[PDB]
Amino acid sequence: MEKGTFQIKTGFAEMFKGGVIMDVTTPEQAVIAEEAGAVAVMALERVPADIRAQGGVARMSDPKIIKEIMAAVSIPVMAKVRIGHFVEAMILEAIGVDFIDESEVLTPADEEHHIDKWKFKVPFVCGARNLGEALRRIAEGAAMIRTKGEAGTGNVVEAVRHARTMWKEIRYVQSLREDELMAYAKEIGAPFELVKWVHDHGRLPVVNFAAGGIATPADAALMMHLGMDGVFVGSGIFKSGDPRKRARAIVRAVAHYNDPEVLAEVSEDLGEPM
Amino acid sequence: MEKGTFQIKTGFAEMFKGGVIMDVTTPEQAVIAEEAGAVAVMALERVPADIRAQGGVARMSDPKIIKEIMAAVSIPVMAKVRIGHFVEAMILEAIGVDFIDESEVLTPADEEHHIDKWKFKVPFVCGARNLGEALRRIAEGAAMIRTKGEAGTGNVVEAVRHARTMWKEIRYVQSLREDELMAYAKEIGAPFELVKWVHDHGRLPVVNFAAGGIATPADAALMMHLGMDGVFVGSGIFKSGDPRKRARAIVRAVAHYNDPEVLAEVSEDLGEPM
Amino acid sequence: TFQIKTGFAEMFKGGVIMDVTTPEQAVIAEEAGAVAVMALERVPADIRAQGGVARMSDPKIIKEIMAAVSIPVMAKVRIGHFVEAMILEAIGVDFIDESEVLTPADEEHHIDKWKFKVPFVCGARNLGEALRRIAEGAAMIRTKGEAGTGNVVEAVRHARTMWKEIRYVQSLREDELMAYAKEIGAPFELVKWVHDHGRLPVVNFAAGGIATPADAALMMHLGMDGVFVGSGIFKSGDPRKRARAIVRAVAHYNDPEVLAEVSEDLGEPM
Amino acid sequence: GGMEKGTFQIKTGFAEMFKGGVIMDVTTPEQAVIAEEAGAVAVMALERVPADIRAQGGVARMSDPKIIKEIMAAVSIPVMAKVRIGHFVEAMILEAIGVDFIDESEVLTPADEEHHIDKWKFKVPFVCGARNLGEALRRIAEGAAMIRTKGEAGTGNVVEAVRHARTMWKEIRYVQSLREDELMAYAKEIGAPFELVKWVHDHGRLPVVNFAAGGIATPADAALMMHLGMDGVFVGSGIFKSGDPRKRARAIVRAVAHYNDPEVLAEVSEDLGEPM
Amino acid sequence: TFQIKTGFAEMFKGGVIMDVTTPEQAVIAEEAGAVAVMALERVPADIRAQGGVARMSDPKIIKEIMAAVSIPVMAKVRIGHFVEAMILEAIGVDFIDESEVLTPADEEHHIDKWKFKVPFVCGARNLGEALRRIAEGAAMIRTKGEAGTGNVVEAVRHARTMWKEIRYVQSLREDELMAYAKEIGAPFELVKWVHDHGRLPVVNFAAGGIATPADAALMMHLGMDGVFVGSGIFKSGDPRKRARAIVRAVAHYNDPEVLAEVSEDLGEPM
Repeated sequence: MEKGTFQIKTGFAEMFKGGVIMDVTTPEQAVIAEEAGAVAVMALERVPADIRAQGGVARMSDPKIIKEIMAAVSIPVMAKVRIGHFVEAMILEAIGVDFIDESEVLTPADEEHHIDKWKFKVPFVCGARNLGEALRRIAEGAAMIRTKGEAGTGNVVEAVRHARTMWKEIRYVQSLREDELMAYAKEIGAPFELVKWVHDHGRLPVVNFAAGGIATPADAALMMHLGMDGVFVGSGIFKSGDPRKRARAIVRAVAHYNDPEVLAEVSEDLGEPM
Repeated sequence: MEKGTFQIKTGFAEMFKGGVIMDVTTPEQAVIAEEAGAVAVMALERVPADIRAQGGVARMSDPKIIKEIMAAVSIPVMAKVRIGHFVEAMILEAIGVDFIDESEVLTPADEEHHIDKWKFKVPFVCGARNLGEALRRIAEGAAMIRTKGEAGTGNVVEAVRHARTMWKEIRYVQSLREDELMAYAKEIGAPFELVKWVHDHGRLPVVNFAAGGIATPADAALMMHLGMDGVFVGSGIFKSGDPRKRARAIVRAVAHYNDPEVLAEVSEDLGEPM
Repeated sequence: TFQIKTGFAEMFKGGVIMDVTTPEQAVIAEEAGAVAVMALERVPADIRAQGGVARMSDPKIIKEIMAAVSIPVMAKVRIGHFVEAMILEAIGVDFIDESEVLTPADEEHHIDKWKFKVPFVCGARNLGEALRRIAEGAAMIRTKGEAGTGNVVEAVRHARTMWKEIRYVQSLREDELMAYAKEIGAPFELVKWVHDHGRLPVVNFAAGGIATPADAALMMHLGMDGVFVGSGIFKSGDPRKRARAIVRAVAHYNDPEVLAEVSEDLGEPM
Repeated sequence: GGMEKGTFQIKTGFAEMFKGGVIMDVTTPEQAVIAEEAGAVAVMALERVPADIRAQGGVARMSDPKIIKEIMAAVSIPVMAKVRIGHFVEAMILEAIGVDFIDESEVLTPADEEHHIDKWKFKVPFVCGARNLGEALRRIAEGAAMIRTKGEAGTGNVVEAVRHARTMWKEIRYVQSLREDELMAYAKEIGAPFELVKWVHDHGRLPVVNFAAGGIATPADAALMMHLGMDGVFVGSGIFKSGDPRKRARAIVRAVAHYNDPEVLAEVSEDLGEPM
Repeated sequence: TFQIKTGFAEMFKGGVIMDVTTPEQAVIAEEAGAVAVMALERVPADIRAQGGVARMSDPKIIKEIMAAVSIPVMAKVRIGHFVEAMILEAIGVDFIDESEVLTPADEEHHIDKWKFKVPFVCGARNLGEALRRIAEGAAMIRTKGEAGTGNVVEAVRHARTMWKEIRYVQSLREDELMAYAKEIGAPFELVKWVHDHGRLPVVNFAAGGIATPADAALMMHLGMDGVFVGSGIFKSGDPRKRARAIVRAVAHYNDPEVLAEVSEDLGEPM
């Protein structure tokens, strides 16, 4: 019998567990995010949600602005690339970003293929709405997963659906008989060997963050209760009264998601949401 | 032959029977409501109907606003949370609200699951359009039910439909043979054990209020004639000219719903509605 | 508060219940090792196939079978025919099968089984159906499988489906149970029970299409507590041999050697 | 950040001994002997012809161990037997009595319409049917040690076997031609296990022996399947009902062994009698 | 650069090719004036009508026919069955008919005829189909017509259609040829060839449903180069007479008097 092999890019995002990653468009916002306790920042030249709302094309940000943000903080810096645009990824890797987000929020560059992430040293985070999608991204080399949620609305409903769905399926796979795994793998279009891995471990092999629609500290804590490892939040934070306060509030809510007293405290006099 | 047991959050809203609960956005309005005779107030930082109209997301109100209202009156204070947002509920419970309304008027946070209300000490009120919905909410731990009615229109037609429907079904269940209960329970998607309870008692195990579209004293009294235990009325009272007058009028109409002389008196020179 | 009619079918675990139409077949079944027999005046599948109405069997025939063996005797009633059930209870049957194989007497309601002292077994194709029957008072469940074909495919589907759902329910978060219960039309309180125990509160047997020793053992591997087999055993050629073979296959379902042994020179099935 | 080492297996090395050969369905020891003397590389033991049972509207199951053992004692070449799809207990029995290969056959009445047998739980190797690459790889991922086209049963029409053989190969060669970054999309498209798709991309062939089956009625048909890239063929018991069982069986064996020799093919096709 | 397998069927122009199932029929066909015979062990139409699979005939029967006559002998193979073709070529047939009347062996691909020395005849219902077959290597084309009915209506449709399209292609502007080629799914280079010559590059025969002398002559008037006729000639009553009648009708297709003469007292057709 022949022995086949495959890999899983593990250990790259564990450092972010229990934390918040914040979108930032300027070095000033990056500084505020770091001071507020963000575990990493997502550098953006312009808010993708704003671009698509205007019917424009959202692409990789200019290296100039990404570098400026990298020079402003000490925490990890992530940046986005269009789905399938492996050259944009080559560029981000070259300038030294710590993580690349192959994001559906930017305008897809390839509507059939995602990036061959195994061809890169730099780790990637990819979006998913269910287990099948998550496992396909991981099979391609993804080192982190995040819910797709809903972009540009501030409505947490889809993030909740994706979080609950991914976990319902993970726990279901773990509960299935070994002889029932292939049929299920085919049903959800998930790579078989990874389905077997999930059956044996009862979790995803990589960190899984909530993203899209997280607008309040309550929303962030809700995602932690739903089994997510942390959350990504948008630049809306720096678009309301005291951005420093809401940013810190979300960081604290994620760190103490099971403490009602803390959650109530950080939610008080928080100002207008996005 | 094993024997199981289930619970029912009873005895929490009986103190509101025969009364009116008013939506309030400021301490000043809360004071007016209390002076008018309201049995409780519903604290809101902003009218959810207004937010939906603007296509925005309606969420739990800022604790600061809720606390200010709590400090202004002696009657019970309720507040709303989005459907399925159990963390918003954790927060409201922590700040000391007397009742939580898991409201469909706010933007649903979970389109598949409602809050596991048994995990809270604070009682919940939930909306329903029929018996099946009412019993599912009660099975989840609801301590009070209200019609969903129609919000932001001032049209009582849906509240009438919901009130009549719930009661037609309650009385029908009571009229059914014991051997016909399972088929009906399945038909309306209602928890079997609660259907049996309703069959034996001929009513819901918790207080059932009218809500959504009650704009005039006549509307309020109409709901009492249709078998409801009381009514919830919106902040529209504090904008329809001389809020104090219409507020007292509705309270008196509910208290004397079977007295045409009183109903005529309080309806006269009441001013523009909504 | 609610109840669950438990403790009535546990005695049948690991066993085979055989359909019998005569006292002679009943004796053969008992001698073969059957844990109980299902008395039938005529094979429902035959009647149904002939387009006729299949009902409760004549008490005379059931009594003759009861007097021929010492093991429990079951009999069938049409779905919703609670008077047929009153009659079977009165004559002393040990278990009643509210069977979909007989012609349904009520297309809307099943029997209010709580009104009887005698235990009932009901069929199910999934968890929702099983829990509804249990909520009505059923003390035992069986797969509906497929009747009158000898094809085990549906019994396999039902067995696997009920178990996939049971294990899924156990895996669900407590706050996700109501939505699921509503989805499969299952009594909420029983769903919570299954969530806490990871199994059905009553014995669950395979039935419908079990034609060979291999089929019977297969059902045990799929998590069933035993099997019901049709009167086809007394026609295939050697009744005593195939009957004993199925009994032994269930008792040794995890032993390939024994399974191979009892399957050899077994003549031809139904 | 590191790389967790994942592993998986492929049941290779079990069917190579059959390459370039013919496997024949036999219902009696006498036919088994004829098949072996004709040059068959293995025989498929059957108590009754599945196609006939199905046509008669009956249920086709695993054969009685008695008849399988009788066939095993009559020949020296490997003996295979069939089980219904998903019937792992029938498989446990065949393994126990010593069959050399198990055919999880769609020709028998499926026992599980949702799941195939967890073949990794067996020592004895399995051959499974497939109509395309996706199906073939799913069966291999489940542990299959050999694949065969499904073809068409009970008709003697080779058209479907041709379609399956050509389709599996078109897909295999296409996978090999694809860019590495285009493999996941294709794997998803055909419902094929991704790691095996990558394996096929690197090797340009199926990881296990692939035989033609279903509808192979004449020496010309058998040779055709070899030209289409198959490793051998499975033929039905129709050979024992034509006229000269020995001649017919020998003709197929020689046609497969010399599929690229027009003269041999013409020779063995002459005065061969009516098929089936 | 490309090729066209021309020059192989010209010898058959103005003639009749007859289906024969025995050496005796072959002799009758040759004596009647047939330019070639199509050897068949069994009538495909009969087999197909009986729901059976029609394949290449046994080499034994084909050889017996080859040894009985001096004129060319053709034989059929199933569509896409290139091994059957390898066999027919090996035994020395003069022409192979990749026939739709036999049961197709490949529903997607026809035989790569360029890989054979022996010429092939293929059927077609229109110009696109004819050109695709020719592009694959066909050295002769025939209408598909309708088999096993004796109804000439489809042969007429196919003959008229192929010619309407050929003359249309010749009438088209050079800049309109690509769009048309795409429209009828025809190889572009061959379309340009037809545009320049106003005919097919290979012999085109009528076939399928030619039952009477009048039918045969009709096909010649419609621009066909000759006709293929079924073995029905040897059953209608007097084989030698009807066979000779069809041969003479084709040779004198424009002579009403001869056509009337050979049609008289011809017994009854298929």
